[PDB]
Amino acid sequence: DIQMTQSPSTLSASVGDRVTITCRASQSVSTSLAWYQQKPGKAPNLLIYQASTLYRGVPSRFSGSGSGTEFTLTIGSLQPDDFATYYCQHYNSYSRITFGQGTRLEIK
Amino acid sequence: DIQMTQSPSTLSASVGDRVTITCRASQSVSTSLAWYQQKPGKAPNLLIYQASTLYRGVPSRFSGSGSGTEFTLTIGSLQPDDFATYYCQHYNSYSRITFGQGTRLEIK
Amino acid sequence: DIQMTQSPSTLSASVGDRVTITCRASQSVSTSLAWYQQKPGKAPNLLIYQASTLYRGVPSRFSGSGSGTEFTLTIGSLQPDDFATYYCQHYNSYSRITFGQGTRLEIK
Amino acid sequence: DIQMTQSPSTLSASVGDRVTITCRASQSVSTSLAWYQQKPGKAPNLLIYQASTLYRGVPSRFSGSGSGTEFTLTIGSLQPDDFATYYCQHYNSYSRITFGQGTRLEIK
Amino acid sequence: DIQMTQSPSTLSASVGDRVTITCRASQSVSTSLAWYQQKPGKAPNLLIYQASTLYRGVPSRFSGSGSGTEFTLTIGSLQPDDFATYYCQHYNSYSRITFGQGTRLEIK
Amino acid sequence: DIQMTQSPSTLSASVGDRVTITCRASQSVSTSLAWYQQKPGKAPNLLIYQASTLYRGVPSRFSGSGSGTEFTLTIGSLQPDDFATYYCQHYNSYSRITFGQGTRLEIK
Amino acid sequence: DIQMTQSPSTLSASVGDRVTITCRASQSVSTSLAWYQQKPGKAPNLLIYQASTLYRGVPSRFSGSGSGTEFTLTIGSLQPDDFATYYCQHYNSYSRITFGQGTRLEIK
Amino acid sequence: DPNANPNVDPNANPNVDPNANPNANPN
Amino acid sequence: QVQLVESGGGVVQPGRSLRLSCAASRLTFRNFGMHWVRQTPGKGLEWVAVIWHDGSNKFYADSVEGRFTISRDNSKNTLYLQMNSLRDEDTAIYYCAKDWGGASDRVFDYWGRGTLVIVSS
Amino acid sequence: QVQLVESGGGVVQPGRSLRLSCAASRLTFRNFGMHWVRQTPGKGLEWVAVIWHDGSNKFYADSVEGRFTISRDNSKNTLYLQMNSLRDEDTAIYYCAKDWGGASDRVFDYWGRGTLVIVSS
Amino acid sequence: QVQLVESGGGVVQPGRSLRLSCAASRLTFRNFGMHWVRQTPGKGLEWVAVIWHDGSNKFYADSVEGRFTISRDNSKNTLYLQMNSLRDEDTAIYYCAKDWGGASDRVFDYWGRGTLVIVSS
Amino acid sequence: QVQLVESGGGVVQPGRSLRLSCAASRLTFRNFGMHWVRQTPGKGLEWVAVIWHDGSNKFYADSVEGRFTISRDNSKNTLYLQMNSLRDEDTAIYYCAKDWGGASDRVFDYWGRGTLVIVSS
Amino acid sequence: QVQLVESGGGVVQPGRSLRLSCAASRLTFRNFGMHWVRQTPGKGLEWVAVIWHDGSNKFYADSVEGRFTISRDNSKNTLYLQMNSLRDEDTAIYYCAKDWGGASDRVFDYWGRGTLVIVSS
Amino acid sequence: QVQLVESGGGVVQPGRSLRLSCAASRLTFRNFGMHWVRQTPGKGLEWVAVIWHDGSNKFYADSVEGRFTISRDNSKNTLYLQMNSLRDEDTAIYYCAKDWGGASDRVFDYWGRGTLVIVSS
Repeated sequence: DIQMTQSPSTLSASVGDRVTITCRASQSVSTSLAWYQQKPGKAPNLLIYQASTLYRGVPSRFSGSGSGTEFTLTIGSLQPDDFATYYCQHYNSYSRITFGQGTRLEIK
Repeated sequence: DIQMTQSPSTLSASVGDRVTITCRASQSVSTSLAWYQQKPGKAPNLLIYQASTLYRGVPSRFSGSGSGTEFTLTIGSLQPDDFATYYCQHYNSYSRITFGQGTRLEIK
Repeated sequence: DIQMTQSPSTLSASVGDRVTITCRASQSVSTSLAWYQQKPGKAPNLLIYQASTLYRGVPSRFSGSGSGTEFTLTIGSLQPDDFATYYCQHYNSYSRITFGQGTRLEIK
Repeated sequence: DIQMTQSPSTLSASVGDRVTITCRASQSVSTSLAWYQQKPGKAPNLLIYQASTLYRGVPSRFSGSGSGTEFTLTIGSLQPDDFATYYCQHYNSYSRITFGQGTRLEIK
Repeated sequence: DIQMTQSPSTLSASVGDRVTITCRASQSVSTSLAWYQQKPGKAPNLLIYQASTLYRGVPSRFSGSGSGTEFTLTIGSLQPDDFATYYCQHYNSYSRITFGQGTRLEIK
Repeated sequence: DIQMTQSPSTLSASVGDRVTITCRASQSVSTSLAWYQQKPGKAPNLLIYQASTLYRGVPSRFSGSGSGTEFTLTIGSLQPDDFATYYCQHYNSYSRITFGQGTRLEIK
Repeated sequence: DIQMTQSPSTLSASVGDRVTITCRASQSVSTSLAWYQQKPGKAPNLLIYQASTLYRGVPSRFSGSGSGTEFTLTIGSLQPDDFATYYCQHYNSYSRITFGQGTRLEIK
Repeated sequence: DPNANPNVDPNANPNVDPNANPNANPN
Repeated sequence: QVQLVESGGGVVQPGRSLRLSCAASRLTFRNFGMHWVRQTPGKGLEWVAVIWHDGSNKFYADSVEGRFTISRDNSKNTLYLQMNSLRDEDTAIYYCAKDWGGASDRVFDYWGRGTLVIVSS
Repeated sequence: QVQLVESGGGVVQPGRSLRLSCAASRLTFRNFGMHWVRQTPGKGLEWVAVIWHDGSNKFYADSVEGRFTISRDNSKNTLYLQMNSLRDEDTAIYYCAKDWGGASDRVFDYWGRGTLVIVSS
Repeated sequence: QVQLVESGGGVVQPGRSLRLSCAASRLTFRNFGMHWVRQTPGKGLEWVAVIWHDGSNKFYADSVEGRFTISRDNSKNTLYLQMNSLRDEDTAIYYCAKDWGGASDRVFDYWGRGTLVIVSS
Repeated sequence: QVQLVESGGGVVQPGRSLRLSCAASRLTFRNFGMHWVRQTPGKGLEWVAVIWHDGSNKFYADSVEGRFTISRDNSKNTLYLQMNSLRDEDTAIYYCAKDWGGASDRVFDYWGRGTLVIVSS
Repeated sequence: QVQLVESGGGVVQPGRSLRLSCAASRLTFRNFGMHWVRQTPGKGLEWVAVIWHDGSNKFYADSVEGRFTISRDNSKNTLYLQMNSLRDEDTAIYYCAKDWGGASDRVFDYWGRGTLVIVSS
Repeated sequence: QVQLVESGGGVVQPGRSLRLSCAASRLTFRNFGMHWVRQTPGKGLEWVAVIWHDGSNKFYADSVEGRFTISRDNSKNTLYLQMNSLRDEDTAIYYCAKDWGGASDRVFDYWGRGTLVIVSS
């Protein structure tokens, strides 16, 4: 099992700004990452897979980047409905699937 | 024996309508069926034999069709005299003659 | 031939109880099974045919079920007169007639 | 065709021991195999069918076992009358009936 | 799913020249590809399968080669009837079938 | 389908020598092959099936061997009558039956 | 093989104290180190892997540090149940798994 | 290397190949 | 009400012959095929044979194939089963039968009383 | 010489249902698996669904998972694809297909003419 | 007790015809399919042919396809196998057989005595 | 001795239909599936069609899919292959064949004589 | 549209067993591998187990190794995970999942609503 | 909760072979590579060997090359290691082990109880 650390734990931001979310792996996991956005009371939804590819039906304002141990989830234009909890997940070969702690986005 | 089951148990309709009565066989009986009409106070009379052939002297508004286990007696235009009890009777070879329960035709 | 195995060999119960007797076939017999009740000193009498149908004149407290190789005869409420030996007999096509061992119902 | 190979070709044995005769199929024959015992000058007699069932009238000291391609006939306690040539015969579906080469039993 | 990217999007040529159409995948598909020609107004037709084999009834001026992620469909001598849109399609194991964007050939 | 290529195309040999005909399948066909001998003007005759088993009535000088994609037909001692054209055939499951190009044996 | 030396062989301490047990490798093993505690009569159990990471279910009071050839286990507050034999075991790539001698921690 | 991972890579593809031969077996 | 009475039992040495009758009463005998059912002393039930309405076809259980001959005589309203080459396995109580007459169900409804046949010495 | 004719198109509101057919002619339909291929107005091709020869297994693209259900009628020599919960992304010409029949090549040889389905208001 | 006696043996030159009989006794011959089994001088056993109860279908081993014809006469209680274009490998003892009568067990129980056929010159 | 005699050949123009027959003799034709094998003038062999024993299933080579129809008449002991929309590639001598009868071996043993079919103008 | 419905929750003491179900709707369940994902009240996400399409292989996180059994019943269109020897750490919401289907992507798309399991006194 | 019970120990003479078993319970045995760790009476710990998940590759410590063999039977949920050319310096308590399953971490988590082997005379 592998420890995924994503920073910051909590980042407050307003509507329309540029917010980037990082996720750090304990070793190189190549590019077999994923990102999940969980709204309170609901199951998390898939956003990015392979750390750069946009999942079907997801708004284009979301973008993924990074490789190895450094990764970044970039939001092109934060929207009222975008505020939620973000989890970074990895599925590297010969390792078990683990998640991050989960960053929260707060208005203002 | 072979159980003769016909549906519906009771079907109400008004003069001038078209009604279809279906009889279900417990097992295949080829095309050796018959339909009888019992007006209360009278013994039933013959209408259809061989499941498709109109008897002699029966009004042509009566129609029968089907083979195997699904058979239908169809009345093209329901008439004031055509309210009575209808039975389906089979005479398949090597099986004994059985009758159904009998559908009631009730005015309006 | 097709061997018929019925279980249990002996099953004791008292008046008012509900018991189930099974019959297991070596190979599929579809629904071609029959259940016989033999009281001591007398020839067995027919109870069920077609593995589910009630024979004429038999009290409705008997019920049969099953298909393939697993079949069940159920007495809804045991009566003092229903204590006897029960046999399951198959008549599968192209296979010869065989009987089961014979389940015994013993009082108390 | 499915060519049967029964091994080994000849086992010498004395009265009272236990002998096992095998029959190997080139391809799966499920459980459809039969064992024949041919005493010299006579037509072979049936011993086992379905590779595990004992034919009627055969002494119980003969027993068969196995499925797939490895089938064994076992005589628990050999008797002086049980000295003969043994053939294994398959009757698998969609394949023609073939026989083994014939294992012999030799006294001492 | 593997996205299929083929280049160039539009390549213009005249009658008699030799042109090459490349198809690039995000991850290796071994040699499991195909090529399709769609003249405007009708359904596409099969040209190449297994990325190198010429389908039945196709003129031999068409040639396919490459393995892994880089593939090429080369027309040996352009003809007036080979002006159409070309789609490259993969059918790699454990991945769903996806087509390319579509390369068009324009006269002169 | 599976394309079959057999080499050499022509194999000249004399009486009493030993010849080897190879038949290479484009993809694995397990052990489902067949070897045919065609004398000029005659319908081809079966020699080997399952790539190693001798067909009934064929002289024992023919021998088949190999598995997977590489198969050989070897004539132990070529006889004056055995000068003809040879074809190899596959009948692998889920694939359509195809024949070879045809190896010719030429005297001297 | 890589010889693995740990010091001290025996170190006595009391409840509530803070103790280090060190282990030295004959050659660099990066951070591929593991640690085991063996209570008498029981198999050794995992405490630290990767020379710094805490295994699941291990109390936080144990801590490991070091890289290369010099490594150390630090127990913040020695507890009465922490009294056993401790081993240092490495799994460096291209080398076979070796163990230390085993520090014994003795009461008072 | 004796220390190579002796496991089965729990992230192997767990689904059915959708491109398996869907035809009938003509033989 | 239809009753079936059997007769012709007794004691026979192995290898001798024996004839069994199933004279019926008040049954439309000619329209119905008839079975013979054998109950061994071990309370097992075995089916023996069946003859069609006109006697056109017969079927025997393999345990009595070639040794048992069953014949039906419609005129005298009776059924016959003749036993040849008996042995220790044929000592049992023999019941007549009457197929229910359905299209495809081989079940017995009006059983006979039973006649006992003993093979011993 | 093997032609595929589809029908059942038209225009439907989002959220409604729609049935599509691929009645085939002169093809040995039962021995072949079939595919549905979608061509968007952007001239791109997407694979939709596949059904095996006997209907044992079906496979759908992720964009049509759970919304589309295909079935095959071997006796009637036709193929159905039922549409549920449509939306604006499904407005495209729908082609039939016939898998080439190779051992491991999922490639379509005999395409249909093409049926248009429009989703709008 | 069911005995099968075969006849018609002797010596014949290759290419000549020969007829074989399996006149049965005390068996209900009409209800049972029958088999011919050939035992070579090398003590091997080869199955030859089977005919159904009424002669509806026949099956032959590949070694006797088109040269051997088996026919059954239920009225006279006998079985016939007529051989044409004989050769040296058909010299063997020919055994009549009787299929056991099970649902799916094609196993011979009541064999005949045996008839020897010699093909030589 | 198993002889397969074909007929119905000749010369036709492209686009015309043509019927071939494979009247068999001395073979149990009903119990065997049969094949048609095509031998091109380039001396290469190509498989064409296979028909099951009772006509339940048919399989064709892709080069003759939808243009060739193979039907079997068990009563007349003959095999039919009717071609439609012929073209230049179909000039070859057509062989009948008989599947060996093995469990999993689709290998032809008793080939026919051969019928020459020419397509030209 | 594909909805995953979990059930079988409640409150249990440490050391007893508990059964969970993931009855699926409109998903082609047989063709897809499924996962169980646990979300602790501390808002952390922790993976539990995965079963392949037919159940050939199962992989567990070390936290539930030997405590949890994941079983799939394709016929009834549902997923089962049976819990044994629970403790305080297993107090969390349990989510069903469906693997996306990529060649090398282990990501979940169609999550279930979640079923709550509490281990306390 | 996943326990490894070793068996097959005792006292042996030098040079004689011996079989040991490591039958496991409730562990997903097929997915986990297993190890043998040897503990001498001098409290020294020596790793013996490792077998991969399916037995594809086996590695041994230098002290037991060519003398000890280790086999893994996933079907019966058990492990085997057989010793040959046994001698005094293998007098120890033998411990089974289960590799954790990490990407590059070769550590043991679930040890067995241990089975004692004595080499003496």
